[PDB]
Amino acid sequence: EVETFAFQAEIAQLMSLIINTFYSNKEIFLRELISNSSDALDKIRYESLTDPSKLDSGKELHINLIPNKQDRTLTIVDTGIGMTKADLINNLGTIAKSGTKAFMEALQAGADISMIGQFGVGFYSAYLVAEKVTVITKHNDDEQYAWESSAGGSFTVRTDTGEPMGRGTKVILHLKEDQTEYLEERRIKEIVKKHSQFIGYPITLFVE
Ligand SMILES: COCCOc1cc(C)nc(N)n1
Ligand SMILES: [Mg+2]
Repeated sequence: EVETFAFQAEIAQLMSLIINTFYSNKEIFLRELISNSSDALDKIRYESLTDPSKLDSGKELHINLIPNKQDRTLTIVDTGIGMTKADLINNLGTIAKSGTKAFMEALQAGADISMIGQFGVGFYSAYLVAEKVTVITKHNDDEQYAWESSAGGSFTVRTDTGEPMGRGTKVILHLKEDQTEYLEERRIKEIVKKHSQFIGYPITLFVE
């Protein structure tokens, strides 16, 4: 049912640094996630140029932002390439070890945390605002899986039998008790307009 894994040492250190460094400009977390979805949508666009059946699991390429105050979650959904179980386990398809290294030597030279994305590990910036992150993902070549972590050095992967999603990735942010501003419609608009106004994909902000 549920497998448990240790983060490689550098990733676990990255997540600690993200969770523990005083840094007030937390909103960039949404820029990085959106920008991740956009890269995944780019990849399935690319693959489908030569093989049109790739989009058999879904023609529409979009990004949805779904705030829920009940569950205190914000979900970024896309219909991108998604991840196989192997990639989920390998730091969600990133190069987090050397990315973390570059990022940490960039810090020691006057970078700041908002630059995390230039190093290919922007995903982890989810931990600027989430105490727990769940990733539901489905790639054409594999089953639908759920990855989950509350940091602390370990993460779980399980097969997800919940809502078949067809193809893409859902990032569910269980928000820190004091970062509920990111569930406000107005606040999400302001951030999407400021940081992601030019993203080549329709971004729908769901209402509650
Ligand atoms: C960006 O390409 C990676 C494959 O799928 C992924 C990976 C990550 C970290 N986020 C999303 N949204 N999709
Ligand atoms: Mg839609």
